[PDB]
Amino acid sequence: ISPIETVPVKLKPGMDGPKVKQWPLTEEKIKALVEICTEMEKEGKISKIGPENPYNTPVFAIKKKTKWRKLVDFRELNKRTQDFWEVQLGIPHPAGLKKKKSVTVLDVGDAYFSVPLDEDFRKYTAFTIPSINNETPGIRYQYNVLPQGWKGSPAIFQSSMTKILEPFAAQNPDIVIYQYMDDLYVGSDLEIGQHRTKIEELRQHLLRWGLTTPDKKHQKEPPFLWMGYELHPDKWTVQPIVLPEKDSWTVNDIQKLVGKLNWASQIYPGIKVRQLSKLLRGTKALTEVIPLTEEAELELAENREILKEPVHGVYYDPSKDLIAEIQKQGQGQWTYQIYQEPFKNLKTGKYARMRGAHTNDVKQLTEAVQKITTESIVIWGKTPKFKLPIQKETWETWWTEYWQATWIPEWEFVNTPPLVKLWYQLEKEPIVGAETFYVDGAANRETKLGKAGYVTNKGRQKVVPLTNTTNQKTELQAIYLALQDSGLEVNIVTDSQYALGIIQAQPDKSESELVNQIIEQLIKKEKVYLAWVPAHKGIGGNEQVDKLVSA
Amino acid sequence: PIETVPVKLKPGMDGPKVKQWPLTEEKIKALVEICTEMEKEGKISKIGPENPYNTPVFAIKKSTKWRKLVDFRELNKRTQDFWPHPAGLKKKKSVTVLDVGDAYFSVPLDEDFRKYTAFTIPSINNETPGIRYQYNVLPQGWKGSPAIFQSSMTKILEPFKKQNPDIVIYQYMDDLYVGSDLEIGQHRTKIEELRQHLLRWGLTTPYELHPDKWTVQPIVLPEKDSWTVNDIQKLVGKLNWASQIYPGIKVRQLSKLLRGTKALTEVIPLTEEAELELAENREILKEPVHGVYYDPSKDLIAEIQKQGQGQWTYQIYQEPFKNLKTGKYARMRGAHTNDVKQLTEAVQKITTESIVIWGKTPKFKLPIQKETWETWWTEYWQATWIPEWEFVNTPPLVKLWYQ
Ligand SMILES: C=CC(=O)Nc1cc(Oc2ccccc2OCCn2ccc(=O)[nH]c2=O)c(C)c2cc(C#N)ccc12
Repeated sequence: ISPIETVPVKLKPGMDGPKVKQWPLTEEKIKALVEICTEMEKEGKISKIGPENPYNTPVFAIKKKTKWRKLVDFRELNKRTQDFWEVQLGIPHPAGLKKKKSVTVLDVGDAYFSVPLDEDFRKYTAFTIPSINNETPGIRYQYNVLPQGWKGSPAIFQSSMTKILEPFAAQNPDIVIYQYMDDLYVGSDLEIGQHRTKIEELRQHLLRWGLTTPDKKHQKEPPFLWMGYELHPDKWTVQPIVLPEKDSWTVNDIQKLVGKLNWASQIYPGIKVRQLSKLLRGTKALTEVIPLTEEAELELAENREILKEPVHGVYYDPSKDLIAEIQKQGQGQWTYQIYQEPFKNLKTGKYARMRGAHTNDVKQLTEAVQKITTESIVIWGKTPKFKLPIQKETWETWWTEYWQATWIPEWEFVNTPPLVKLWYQLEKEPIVGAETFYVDGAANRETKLGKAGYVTNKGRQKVVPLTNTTNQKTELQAIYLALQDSGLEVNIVTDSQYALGIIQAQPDKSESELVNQIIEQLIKKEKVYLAWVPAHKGIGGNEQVDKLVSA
Repeated sequence: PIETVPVKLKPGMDGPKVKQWPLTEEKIKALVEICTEMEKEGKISKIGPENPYNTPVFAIKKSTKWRKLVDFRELNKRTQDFWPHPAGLKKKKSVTVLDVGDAYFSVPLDEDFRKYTAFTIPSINNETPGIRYQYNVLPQGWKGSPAIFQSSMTKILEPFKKQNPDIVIYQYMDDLYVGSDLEIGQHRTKIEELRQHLLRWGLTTPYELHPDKWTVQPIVLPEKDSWTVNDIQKLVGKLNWASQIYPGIKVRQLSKLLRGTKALTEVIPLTEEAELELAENREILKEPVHGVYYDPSKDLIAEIQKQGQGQWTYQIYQEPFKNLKTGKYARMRGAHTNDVKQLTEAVQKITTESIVIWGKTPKFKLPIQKETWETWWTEYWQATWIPEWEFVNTPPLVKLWYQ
């Protein structure tokens, strides 16, 4: 049976076929292998070969607790076979499908065994059925079709199925045919009767090419449980998420937990996973017990509250607009919904990455819009309209003053607190009448001891001692000291490019508590101007604090 | 043209396997039309799953018709070298760039090498497997196409070069660079003569520069009627920054004016010694640097800074603080511009100048988020080549110094 063209297959350059010896088997397994192999030989899937085939691959027989299954271990051959065009790794997302009036699942029976294998390659699939106690030579076989477990079977089967479907699809443009592994998914808007007729036509075509489909009425009806999804006629959702309850948690338990939460976040709005991944920050052995943080406990509890209610998503309509909304979830965490109709979400999602030690709400919002843009291009092939809780003044000021280039989509402001805002803004010019603090900090790089001090133009000077610190942290601590001992308006002069860079970025959240305290001080201020001078240049003001903090 | 040039890869190197980027339905449809017509013309052919190689493709505009752009950067990295750049091209008064890539579609590609040109038209939402092709002819954007076509190009250009000995012609990838010192009308007339000469010999050619005005920008210092303490601090910081490049800069007399602990807004009169020192420092910055020289073995690096109000500074160097070139790019707003458009145009201009001066593209350090650039860089890309790039994540605390 070779109406299907074979795909030319080569071994990796410089490699020969596998010669793995056959493990001895029990008499019952040998009997099962003999009967199965005679049935396959009648069907043309395998052929007995002469004695001059030097290659061999181990064979096995098992029955998972009635039917017997033959299994072949192609690990060596797979190591020795060429690479293929990568079979589809990413599955479609259910929110990208268009609602169909009639829908059908066709499971292809014995898919791989229905496609012929390249002739010149068949010799490398040789295997041996062992004789009883090695009295006589075992039986030598080789495959004529795509073996189950071989490296090239999925890609070659998919290609062959595509070429087989091309004519039928050409004669039926009103029928949508998807292929995935050994499954076909057929959809149409025709009448249910003539839809069944078209399904029967496709079944007869595939059968003419040697591919069997569900002979009776097809065993699979809605809802379809597929890859952790429930696919209903008018909606889709995820299969039920079950979060474990444990006294102690290992790295593995937390990894699977954040995995299930990630999986739920695509339709359940409000899922948070930041504190638990913070528990995974150590990244050590999978059996190491990790103690849960209070924030992780609260996070998991809120997630349990969210997963208590059932949620579902709808399918896509190309004639309606695509809309995305973003809401702030708290400390650096964001949630979003993508929909076409007000309360019918296509899907949901989250964004909680800092991608840096410090950031602000506007930057994170822009990054979330970026992620939604990429996901929308992937799933629907277009970018959505954005409804965002930020005003044009805030965002325009930010992206205008931002040193880095950014792409701002078209969006309408939706007044739904909490709104995204600039908690503070540094001054662009020095402040008249405000006290000028010259600040400096230093630390002994061996003893880790240090100090932070200031000298002002009013004649005020101060030094505060510090233990277990570094020079950069003493620079930040000096800025903080100036903020603490100043009025509502203050000019600050520093020689640290590190601290200057941290403050100029204008963050409103940080991983270090010192920068958080500086942020609170800045929010409580009215006007703050920060200036920089090169160190050890005798500028004046800076030299006094340098000599003061060095002494 | 039956005889194909045998092409190899560098020893111990396999073909490219680069991820295809997701595209909108518009670009996918455009690529399907383009690739269907190219397939009817025998330029590309469909391939089976025994081909594991891949090269990304994109759709651009360059006109209202869509154009196909192939990112052969990886294949170019992995392709064998083939058996020059004139230094006088940058001295010419006018240089015009002509697209001669269509000619490459007249030459067949080595049959054993075609599998390495494989590319994929992606599907939306991974619903169907992508449409996979390979090239049967020399493709545009591959470094082997101008090398294999080089003899034919020399043969076609030989008469025109004979008539015009003082006109410089340098080829880079799909582009011909034609430079002359003639008047602009004479120059454009010669360009049209070359165009018609190429056309009547079957070389279809469906942007003129002036490198005579290019230069390394000098460091500029402020001029003020009244200086504050903050202003003098800025000036001393900038002069201290420039002292790494220029040796003779002095700040002693200028910093002397700030002795004490003064308020930032206090007005400070420029004394005689500080004003003469600032003037001397202005004269020092008029000269170019001493020992900066180009190394053909080292990579070219281009840095860009966003200056606001549509202004972007850039530096091309090979070693830090050894700027081979510096420049400032500007664009009239018109309420139709944005950061990504200006940055893309800047990258293309910098790359063009780099090709004219040194004959290769630089490595870009782009002040943008990776995914944003990867999302929108094709919307304004008009060139046929693609340079290497990375993404800086630290703000330049020197934006004001190059400003
Ligand atoms: C992410 C990909 C995805 O979910 N692919 C799938 C698509 C599909 O049907 C369609 C076939 C052609 C065009 C659109 C289709 O569905 C549109 C939406 N839809 C879904 C269900 C339903 O009853 N009615 C309805 O309109 C079916 C029957 C699938 C069955 C399995 C199983 N097992 C797995 C995946 C399937």
